[PDB]
Amino acid sequence: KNAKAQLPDEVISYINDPRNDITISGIDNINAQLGAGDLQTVKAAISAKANNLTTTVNNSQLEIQQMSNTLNLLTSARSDMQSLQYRTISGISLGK
Amino acid sequence: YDLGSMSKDDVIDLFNKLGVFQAAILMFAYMYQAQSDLSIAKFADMNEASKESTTAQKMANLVDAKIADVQSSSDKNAKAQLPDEVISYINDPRNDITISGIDNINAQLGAGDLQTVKAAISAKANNLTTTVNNSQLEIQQMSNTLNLLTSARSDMQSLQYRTISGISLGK
Amino acid sequence: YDLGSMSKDDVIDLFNKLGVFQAAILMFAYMYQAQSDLSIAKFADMNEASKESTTAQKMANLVDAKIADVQSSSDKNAKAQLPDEVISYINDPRNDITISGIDNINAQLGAGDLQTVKAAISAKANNLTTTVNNSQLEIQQMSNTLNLLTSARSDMQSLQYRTISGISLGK
Amino acid sequence: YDLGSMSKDDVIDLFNKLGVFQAAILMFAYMYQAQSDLSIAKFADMNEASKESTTAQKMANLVDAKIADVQSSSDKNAKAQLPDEVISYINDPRNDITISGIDNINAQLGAGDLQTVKAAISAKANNLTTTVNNSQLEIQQMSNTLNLLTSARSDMQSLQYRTISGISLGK
Amino acid sequence: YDLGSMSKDDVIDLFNKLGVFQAAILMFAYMYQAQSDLSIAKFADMNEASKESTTAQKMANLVDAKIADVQSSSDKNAKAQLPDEVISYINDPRNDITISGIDNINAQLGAGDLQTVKAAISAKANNLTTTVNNSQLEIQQMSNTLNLLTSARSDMQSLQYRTISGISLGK
Amino acid sequence: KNAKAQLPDEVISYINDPRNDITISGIDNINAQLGAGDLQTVKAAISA
Repeated sequence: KNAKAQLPDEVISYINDPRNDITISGIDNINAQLGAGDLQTVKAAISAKANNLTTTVNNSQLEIQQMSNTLNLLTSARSDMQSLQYRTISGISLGK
Repeated sequence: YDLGSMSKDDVIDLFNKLGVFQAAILMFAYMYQAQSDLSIAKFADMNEASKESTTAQKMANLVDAKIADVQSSSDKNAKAQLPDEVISYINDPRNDITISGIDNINAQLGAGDLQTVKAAISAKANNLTTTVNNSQLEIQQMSNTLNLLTSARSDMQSLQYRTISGISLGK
Repeated sequence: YDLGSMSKDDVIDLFNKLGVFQAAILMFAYMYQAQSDLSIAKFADMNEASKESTTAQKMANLVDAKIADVQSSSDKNAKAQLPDEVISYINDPRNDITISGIDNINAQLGAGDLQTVKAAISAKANNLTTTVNNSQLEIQQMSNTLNLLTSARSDMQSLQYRTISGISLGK
Repeated sequence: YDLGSMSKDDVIDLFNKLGVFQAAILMFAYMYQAQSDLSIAKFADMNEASKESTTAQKMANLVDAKIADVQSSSDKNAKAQLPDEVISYINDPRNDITISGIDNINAQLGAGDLQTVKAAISAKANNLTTTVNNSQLEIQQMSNTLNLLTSARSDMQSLQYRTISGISLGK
Repeated sequence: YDLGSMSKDDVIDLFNKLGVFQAAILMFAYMYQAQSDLSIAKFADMNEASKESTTAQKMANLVDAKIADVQSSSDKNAKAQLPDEVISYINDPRNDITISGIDNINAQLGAGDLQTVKAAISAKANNLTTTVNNSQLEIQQMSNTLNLLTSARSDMQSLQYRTISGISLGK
Repeated sequence: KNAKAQLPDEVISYINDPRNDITISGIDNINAQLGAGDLQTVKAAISA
């Protein structure tokens, strides 16, 4: 009914960090027994941490528009002084 | 994310980092989790009242095999012993019969001993109109709101899309 | 930049330095900040009404472990003590039961003592249809306008681009 | 380029070499890769719940060939053996039947043995309204944002063109 | 904002500042507040008629403990004193019994003294079919309109959104 | 839960100048505790 599989705590005990938390007792290599209550809730908590993507498009989409529009203006203003510089000097003929 | 351990002002420091819309979905998904945990815990108690019956009427069929052997014999009473390996589950949190010492007495009265152990043990198995009577009002109040807690979360997930999708970079 | 401390005529001295378009975005971003602070503070109160439930039904499971030990014994009442280390959280801003002195009495009545402490403490956990009833009108009025305050700010940020981009130096 | 191994300040040394626009596309293409890896891993679990059905109802057709041979005979029960080479896949992580030792007993009851092995094994195959119920909210939230992550990347790729195309060498 | 103190022409100076739509929601929210204050005040009077019963039948159980002690003794009448610390709440706005001076007389007649103090005090506790009879017509008229006052306010809050959302700045 | 990091006030107390302002109490080397409410709003003001 339960096969006593130990967790790969060499990686999956990275929970002891700035991380999430599970409301289950002492975890360290207990030969995790409940495939429906122990192993099925460590994944169902650790994967809901991985849904942090619609929150970063929501937060930073207004300011990216305001800071990418002006970069198109700061290139195209510099590329116009570099042209007016050419036609200013190129009309000056030495001697002639 | 659990919110059963956090303080109030800590949660506001979690919502401001999240933005306004992801605050709302985390508010409704935590509201949906607690009602869904409440209703499933309610369905567990009703299922015990059914599980207590499918073992109850199971034993009553086993006594009926012994009434098939008492009556079919030539004598007035055939001395059939009870299957006490299962049917002496009465010595438990259970019912009770007002008949003397039961344990493997080669049960003699097909009309007074075997006919009343079944007629008591099967009336224990009628515990079903009492659980529909008790839990039908509260199931209505806790299933109607689940239709509201899904359909409120599915509307913030749409307003989230049309809020951002009107923002065109450059253009 | 905060505008909750400034006077009115000082803000006009801040807008004229900024130009017309950057005035508008600072007007809408401050309008967006105050509505977003208002709604998240509203979601905090609804989340307390859910957080008050996930501790409420947690304790009711703990009393059900003791009803599993009262009834399963051989005697009529098994003298199970309450887990008062948690379940005497009733001495707080909480509910109340009309039963005498509770503290570790080896709770005897599985049908009258343990069956009514849970049946009171779990009806405290039904505080969820009352918060959807109260806060569903105002959430609509404060989420519709956030879709307008984003989409007004994202239009000034575009008109700002096409205003300046038609200006060619030299040429 | 992987960004799951790099440190933060190393990535800024990768962005400054790249320029501003190629920084943005590498930011969105890595954001698109992780959401697409998340959703396909979600669709894998739903497909296992369908793959568990197309083998389940496959075996139930095989028991129906044996009910075609039990009933069609002249005797009251025709002694058809089960195709245990496949249908004894029950000895696995599977379901269970409350009937005695099954292995090639020349299954006799077309109404009580063969009619309940199918009626149990086919009710295992109804696991489809439970997966649409569970995963329809989260599929909406993870498919709406993919339409945003494509259409944000396709706008930086256009602003990149019109930024450089206005630069004429010489002229 | 209160409108129970303002004059009529002052309120029109409050509506014109507000605009047309915010005028309408403040008109319906004040209409919703007064009906909700009316109905809750109506439910308070019905709850007093129930609260007057749960103390009434509580005392009748206390007299039944004394009838358990009068009859169980060997004498013809056991001289049980009333619990006058609670059951002499009759000296109040209450009922009345046509029996002489009551105060701690070691109540002798289990059939004529203790059997009529309960049979009077419990017929006071039957005041429940009279409150459903009186307040069932008016509860229908005041609950139907609350469904209309919510659903009128939730329609102005939507027309408000689609009025402004079609206005695109610049473009 | 909070590691008590002091601010580099040798530079970051340049706020006491013609500058911006934060609506948070007395700042000077308090071993800044809230990574989400103290350190997360001094940057979110100074970068805007």
